[PDB]
Amino acid sequence: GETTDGVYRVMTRRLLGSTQVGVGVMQEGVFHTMWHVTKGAALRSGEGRLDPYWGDVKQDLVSYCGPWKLDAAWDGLSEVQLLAVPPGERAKNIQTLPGIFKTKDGDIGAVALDYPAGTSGSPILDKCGRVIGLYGNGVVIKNGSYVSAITQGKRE
Amino acid sequence: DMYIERAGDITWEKDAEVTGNSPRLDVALDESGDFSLVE
Ligand SMILES: COc1cncc(-c2ccccc2C(=O)Nc2cnn(C)c2)c1
Repeated sequence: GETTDGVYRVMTRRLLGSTQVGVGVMQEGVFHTMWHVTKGAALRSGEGRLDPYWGDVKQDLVSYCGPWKLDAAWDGLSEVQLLAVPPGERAKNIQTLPGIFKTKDGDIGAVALDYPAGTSGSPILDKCGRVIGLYGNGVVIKNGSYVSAITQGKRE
Repeated sequence: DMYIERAGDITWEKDAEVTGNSPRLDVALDESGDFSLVE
């Protein structure tokens, strides 16, 4: 199927019509998405099959066809862009200054942008276009809006 | 059954819409990969 680098929609035909369950990143022949999008199931790309290669429910990440390739990190200072791919809508870049999730094991960047759940897996980019993490795993604040972590894997 | 469809190139866009705030939140991450607010 298609193995060109870029952002992709993750669709399903199990429910009514064609439904977008999430988004992913194809880089160096490896497809990267969030675990809650596919639950580790195999994917189709045209007539080709993509098999899971690595995954972890606690990190909420999964890679297909090879190991996790994305290793860029938020510098902790600069604005970033969420390349939002909402269901039935065109890919759109939204620039924001990340906040921070403070945890017992360290700080993580966080993006306060609200999108449908089917947008999970959209990449967050630095000024050089490098993917510093994926959007879609976070928390609901007092306001009712979602604040997502900048979730990044480890390039082994 | 799940399938993928290309949606675009991964590039930084100059003069993109700038929005969203930068909240500092104390959070906890459980074994199931769910974040929760600590207060
Ligand atoms: C329908 O109302 C919502 C309620 N809660 C969250 C969302 C949401 C919004 C933006 C991006 C991702 C999500 C989301 O569902 N994230 C997620 C993380 N782990 N799981 C299992 C689901 C939506």
